[PDB]
Amino acid sequence: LLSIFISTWLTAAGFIHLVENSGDPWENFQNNQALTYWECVYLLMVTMSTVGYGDVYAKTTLGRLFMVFFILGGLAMFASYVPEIIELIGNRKKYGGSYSAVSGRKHIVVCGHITLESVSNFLKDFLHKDRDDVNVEIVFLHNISPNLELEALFKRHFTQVEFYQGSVLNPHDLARVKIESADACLILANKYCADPDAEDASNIMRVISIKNYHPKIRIITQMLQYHNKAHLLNIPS
Amino acid sequence: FALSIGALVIYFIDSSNPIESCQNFYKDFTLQIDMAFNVFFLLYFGLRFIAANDKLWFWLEVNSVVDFFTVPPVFVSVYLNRSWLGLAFLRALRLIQFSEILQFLNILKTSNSIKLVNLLSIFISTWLTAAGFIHLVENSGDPWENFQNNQALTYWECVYLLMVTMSTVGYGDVYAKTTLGRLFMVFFILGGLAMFASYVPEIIELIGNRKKYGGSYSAVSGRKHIVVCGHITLESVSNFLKDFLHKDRDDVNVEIVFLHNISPNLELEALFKRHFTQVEFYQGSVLNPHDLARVKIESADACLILANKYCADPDAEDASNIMRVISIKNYHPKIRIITQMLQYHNKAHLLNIPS
Amino acid sequence: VSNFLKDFLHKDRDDVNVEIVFLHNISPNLELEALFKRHFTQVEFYQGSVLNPHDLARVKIESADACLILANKYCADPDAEDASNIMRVISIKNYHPKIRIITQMLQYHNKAHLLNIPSWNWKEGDDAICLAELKLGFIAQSCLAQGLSTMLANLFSMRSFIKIEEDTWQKYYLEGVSNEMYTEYLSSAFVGLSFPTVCELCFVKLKLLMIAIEYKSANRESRILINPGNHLKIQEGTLGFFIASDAKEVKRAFFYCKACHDDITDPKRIKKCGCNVKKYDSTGMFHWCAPKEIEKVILTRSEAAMTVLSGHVVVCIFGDVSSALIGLRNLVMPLRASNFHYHELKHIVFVGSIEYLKREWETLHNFPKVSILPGTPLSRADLRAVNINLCDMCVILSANQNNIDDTSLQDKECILASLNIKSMQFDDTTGVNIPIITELVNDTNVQFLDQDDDDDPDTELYLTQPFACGTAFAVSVLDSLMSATYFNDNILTLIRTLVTGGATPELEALIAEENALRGGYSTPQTLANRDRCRVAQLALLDGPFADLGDGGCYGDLFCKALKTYNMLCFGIYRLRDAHLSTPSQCTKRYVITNPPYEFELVPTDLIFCLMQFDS
Ligand SMILES: CC(C)CCC[C@@H](C)[C@H]1CC[C@H]2[C@@H]3CC=C4C[C@@H](O)CC[C@]4(C)[C@H]3CC[C@]12C
Ligand SMILES: CC(C)CCC[C@@H](C)[C@H]1CC[C@H]2[C@@H]3CC=C4C[C@@H](O)CC[C@]4(C)[C@H]3CC[C@]12C
Ligand SMILES: [K+]
Ligand SMILES: [K+]
Ligand SMILES: [K+]
Ligand SMILES: [K+]
Ligand SMILES: [K+]
Repeated sequence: LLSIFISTWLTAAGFIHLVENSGDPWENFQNNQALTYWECVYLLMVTMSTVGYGDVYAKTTLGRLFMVFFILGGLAMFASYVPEIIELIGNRKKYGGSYSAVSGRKHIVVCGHITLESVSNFLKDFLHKDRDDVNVEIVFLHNISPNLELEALFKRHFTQVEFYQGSVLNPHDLARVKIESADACLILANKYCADPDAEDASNIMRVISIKNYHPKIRIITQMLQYHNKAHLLNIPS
Repeated sequence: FALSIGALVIYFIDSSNPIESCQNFYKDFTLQIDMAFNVFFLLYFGLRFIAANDKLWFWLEVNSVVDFFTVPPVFVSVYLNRSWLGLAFLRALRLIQFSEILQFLNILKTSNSIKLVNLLSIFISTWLTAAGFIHLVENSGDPWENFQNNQALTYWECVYLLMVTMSTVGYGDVYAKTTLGRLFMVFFILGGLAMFASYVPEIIELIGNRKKYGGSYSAVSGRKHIVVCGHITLESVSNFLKDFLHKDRDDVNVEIVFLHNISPNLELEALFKRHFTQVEFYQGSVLNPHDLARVKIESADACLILANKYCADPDAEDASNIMRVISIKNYHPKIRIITQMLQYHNKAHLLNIPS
Repeated sequence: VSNFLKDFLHKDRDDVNVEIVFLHNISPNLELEALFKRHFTQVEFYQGSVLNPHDLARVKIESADACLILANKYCADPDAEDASNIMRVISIKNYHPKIRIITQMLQYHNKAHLLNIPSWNWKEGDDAICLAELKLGFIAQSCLAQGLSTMLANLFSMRSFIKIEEDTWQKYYLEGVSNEMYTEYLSSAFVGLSFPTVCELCFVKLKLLMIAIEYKSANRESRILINPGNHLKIQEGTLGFFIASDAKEVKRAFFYCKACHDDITDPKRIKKCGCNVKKYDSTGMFHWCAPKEIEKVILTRSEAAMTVLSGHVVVCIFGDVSSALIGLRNLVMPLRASNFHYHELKHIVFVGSIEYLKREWETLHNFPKVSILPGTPLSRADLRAVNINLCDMCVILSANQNNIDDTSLQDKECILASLNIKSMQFDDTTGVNIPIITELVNDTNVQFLDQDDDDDPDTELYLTQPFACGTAFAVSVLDSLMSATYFNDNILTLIRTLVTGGATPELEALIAEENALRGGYSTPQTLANRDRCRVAQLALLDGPFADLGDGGCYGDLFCKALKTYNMLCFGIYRLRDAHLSTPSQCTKRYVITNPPYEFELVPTDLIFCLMQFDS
């Protein structure tokens, strides 16, 4: 794209330079304008950005005709190439990247069923005004992008709460949120599910993944059914 | 329409003359030709008028009003033996019907091309008539100042001025100096911006939605290709490409062409872009022989059919894969096929195909 | 829409100045938009509902020539779709009672509701095309004589003629596809003459094949008579149905006069210058038996193996306990017509899920010889237990008319079933010679049923070997019938009276009243009503026409059959590899509709004919 833009710019400038310096053929070449090539490059750039200073312009009839056609063609080509410009701009990631480990600042990784109500209750109790000053940050990890209410809640606590899109079962995402240096991992559960046993198995598998990545981390999990917690004794870590 | 074009050319020639001058009708035959054109237009107007269901709505038709401002000036000119430039540029509006003429001549058939020709014709006609208005006003001068504000602008310089203005460039080398000229330029800027804003949706529609995975595979000489179809998702394609395109694998000049009627998502698009030098994708169905011809299945080395391992009914998936095999062998019976089968009892159906 | 526009806006169709306006409250997708843009000079679309009178006023329904209502063939509940279409008919007739309406009906029992609308005038052109009834009647008549469905479909569909110079079968076949069906008023010179005499005169002199007439009486309404015997005489102003290549030549039947046209033999020179036990049902037109429970017809595999079935019909069904009903009665009613003797009736064996068949047995338990083999059509054991190698016809039907992610995949079952039967081996030798009819949702799949073919993939439906041989039935041809119904309303009536087996409106009313077939004691009136004509095929190997079939002309056979046995021959079912000098083992045959007088015969030919009933 850059090469085609530069090439058409340079060739249009050269053509305008030739036409302007040559003069009108039917008037015995008495309409010549002493324009250098680079002044014509400057003229083309000023025209195609729709600025139009008017300090330099084409005076010959052929020069003006070709400037009109160049304006038409340039607008048409830009309109045609807009979709490629949008594609190259693309869709910027919003919740990518990795957590930055601030020295002297512990962080807690929160995962599981992350929605408005559970996060709101946990943040309401955790970040209390009467709570003693604790230098602990909270990092949420979840592979469903937050909605408007969750985004507003995160923006309200933007100085202490970060969010990232990823899966706990993926070790790359675990490395992204610096789980190897987290003080603790807190796993929330979906209290409103068709099958509590499936949710319990999913949470136990998340515990297995986290303890596989780093066996020394502290984990606090939510369990729905009582008989499912015995599975946690089957994990050696 | 041809006579309208001729009258427009007559106006173009006449614009290079003083805007009001005495002349003899019998001395120059160009004025006679214009008179014949105008009386033909009057006859056509009368023919339309005598066969009009509604008088008022026909009276407000753009053809009627453009004929109203053309032939009475030429009548007064031939009666007074003196010609004034007038509003002849309005004849350019007769170019709007140009697309319809082409249709009668059966030159245009598709609807999109007809709409494009209509849009180009309306743009050109309004450009030319606005330039004509500006030229007339600028050369005439202000009426209340005894026409002492005349600016010697040719018609084509006014066309250039309109083009430079409407692209929002504005060199300032040529501009309107009279009061009426500046007023008309302000109104023209307002109207042009409004019309462009109104016509943006049609511009987007004519640009349309460009196909992303259409077209046909190009057969590179000396380069075999393998056609892969079936259940194409991230995991199956990732595993197959991981084993097939191994770094330690011996150098093989084989390309891979995927054919699938569901467009890929972001992960598949990224995976295809990573292997863009050896992997191509196309949108289509194996059961459609046109899509089979698109991917050049008649010259493929082999066809590989992947199965959806994760389905409610394995027998339905097996039947679908067997039917895909039937379609491929119907198109080209000599191609080699490697398929994935879910259930063991379903593969006996493959013995029912003689190919 | 694609099928309807393909048949309606045919290039070979005569110039008609008719525009088409679609009204639908779902916006079209990209493919429909492209199709509309392709026909933008003749097709318009509007968003609205038929049930809204404002939308009806928008499309100028008060000045429309006709309203055509298409049905969703692929729905969970056919009865809901039928009720919706009937309500649309009610709305349209409420807005304008004088408009002509042609509607599509899914189930047969739902069309009686159309008689409850006072504005519904059947005599003025209002018609309902029942998809299930017509399709299963076509299949049943093809069971009686294979290839009849192809002949009928080519007889009312516009087909472009292609000239073939090489000696192939497509040449002989493409000759007949040109034929069409017309209706004309017989000339006053034909009054007082028997039907065979007029038919022979039309065939020899005017080169027209007259199939049926419309007989009027004071006691009853007008009734279509298919090839009546010599006892009947032509009355005044009787409509006749002709099969002809050109529409202009049909007028010769109306302008014929013996004074100045009998001397001339050339049809081109003809001008307009005149000069104790219940065995049948209440109406006596169908075989009837006392109702029996489903337990008395279910056969186990061993029990079906013990009995020997030969010359029977095997209906393989891909049913389900939740799938939509297909109305199997419309398949069994034509096969149980009263014009067949009891010993000529073909045993019917249904192979499929018993859960589906229990829902259909309520309308099938009054017919004499019907058996059930619970199982699946895809098992070779069940097909061997039912003697599939000795059946007269195998009919593969798919009840699972539910929508699938891919439209073509809807035919995944039946095709495999066909490919199973063609691959079986038998010993006293292969399944390729077993006659099979398969319904097909997609036309593009028709070439999947045959492998011994050289058809290129862009071959049209009517030129493929499975279609030309009658071994495949495509439902899309019914979508053409509606268009053929618009230009002529008698075509549908003739097709119904030729295909369904003779369902009189009195029987329609009785079935509407009771939703069942009622038996009745035999009376001379019913026994007289029994005498009709039936579709049959004849071989020239050892019949009375054996000598004439060895190189003779078709016209001599036609004249001799019509003069002697009152038999109406209207087509040749000809072995595909008959024009080749080298011998072949292929038993496939194709359809030649209405061959000319000078057409040559070969001993390996079958003749379509209309048999009279005799006792
Ligand atoms: C695709 C491209 C290359 C084709 C376009 C033709 C171009 C290159 C031609 C056509 C007419 C030509 C002009 C005609 C007359 C003259 C006068 C003389 O002093 C030479 C240069 C000049 C000013 C020419 C420059 C080049 C030119 C504009
Ligand atoms: C729909 C359109 C046609 C109607 C608009 C009216 C236009 C055509 C009228 C209204 C005012 C008029 C102007 C009024 C005064 C003069 C001064 C004199 O030298 C004649 C031309 C000129 C400059 C006129 C040109 C035509 C004009 C602009
Ligand atoms: K600008
Ligand atoms: K400017
Ligand atoms: K500017
Ligand atoms: K400026
Ligand atoms: K036909």
